[PDB]
Order: sequence, then structure tokens, then C-alpha cells
Amino acid sequence: GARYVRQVRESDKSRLVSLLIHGPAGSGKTALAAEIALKSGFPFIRLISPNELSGMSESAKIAYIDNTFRDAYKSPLNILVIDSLETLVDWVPIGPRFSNNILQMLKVA
Amino acid sequence: GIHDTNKQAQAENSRQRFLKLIQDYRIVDSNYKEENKEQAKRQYMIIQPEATED
Ligand SMILES: Nc1ncnc2c1ncn2[C@@H]1O[C@H](COP(=O)(O)OP(=O)(O)OP(=O)(O)O)[C@@H](O)[C@H]1O
Repeated sequence: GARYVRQVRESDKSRLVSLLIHGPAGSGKTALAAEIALKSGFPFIRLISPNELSGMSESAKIAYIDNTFRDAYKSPLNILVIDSLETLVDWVPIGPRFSNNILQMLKVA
Repeated sequence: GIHDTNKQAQAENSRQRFLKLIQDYRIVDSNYKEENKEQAKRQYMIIQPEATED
């Protein structure tokens, strides 16, 4: 993680790097993500987590997410953490059923 | 049949047979309930026809 952080810090051509952190349930992933983010020491750090979104309507969600990407385009060094993608998009295997719009917004973002 | 042993015996035989019938009915019902569950599990434990109207 530290290597990647330095790489983004220094490079002039690589202007965007994205990572996946995957593993079994209960392995303790978000802790690692947060620790990397803190120790990185950038000016600008934000978090998107399901917890903030409970009770809102769909349009509200897409608005919020759009906002949270837009506000990060100041401050020339930035870090965002997205937590638990599958639950953000409303996955349940029986149908399967889920919300396609949110999925697209994230895909394009 | 309270006052005649033979009548009482007949009554008890009928009771026994009727109890056995009740047991047969119960067994059939339970077996069928257990089988209806399996078919229900079969049908929807898989990817599904394309999504509904609205
Ligand atoms: N070596 C470790 N690295 C990270 N977290 C650890 C470690 N040892 C213990 N923990 C504990 O892990 C917890 C945080 O784990 P985390 O929130 O990532 O779980 P999770 O697997 O993402 O949860 P869920 O699967 O429900 O989403 C904290 O209680 C933290 O103290």
C-alpha cells in the first residue's frame, strides 16, 4: 500500500489509480483500508459507506454520490474509500434483484 | 358395550383399526408436505426468467 501511495504522489502521468481489496467475510478488510488512508498523509480524505445512506430515496443516493465525487476535484491530492460495494447496489441472490442505476453511476465514476 | 365384554372387544377392535387409519392419513400428509418442499426448493434455486413489467 505504501508503495502505491508513493507512486501516485510522485508520478506526473498516472493521474488515477484504483485498487480492489477482496477476501472472505470477517477477514478484517476495512481496517486495512483505513489504516493505509490515515498513514498516507494526504490533505484530502473521504469515505463513502452504506451507513450514511439509510432511509433515503434512490434519487437522493445518486445525488449524494455525485456530490461526493464532484467535491474531490479541488485540492490536487485526494483519497476516497468506498465500502462494501455489493451492499451499496442492493444485491440479493434469490432473484437476483438489485438497482441498476446506482451500479451504472459507480461504473462511470 | 359397557355391560358386555364381547361388545367391548368389538368396540376396541374398531378403535384400533380407526387409529391405524388415522396413522396412515398422518403418514401420507407428512410425506406429501416433505415432497412439496423439495419441489419448491428445486424451482427457484436458480437463475430466473428475464425481469417483470412494473
Ligand atoms: N490485523 C488486523 N487487521 C485489521 N483489523 C483487525 C486486525 N486484528 C483485529 N482486527 C479487528 O478487525 C475489526 C475491523 O474489521 P473489518 O471492519 O474490516 O471487518 P469486515 O470483515 O470488513 O466486516 P464485514 O465482513 O462484516 O464487512 C476491528 O475490530 C479490528 O480491531
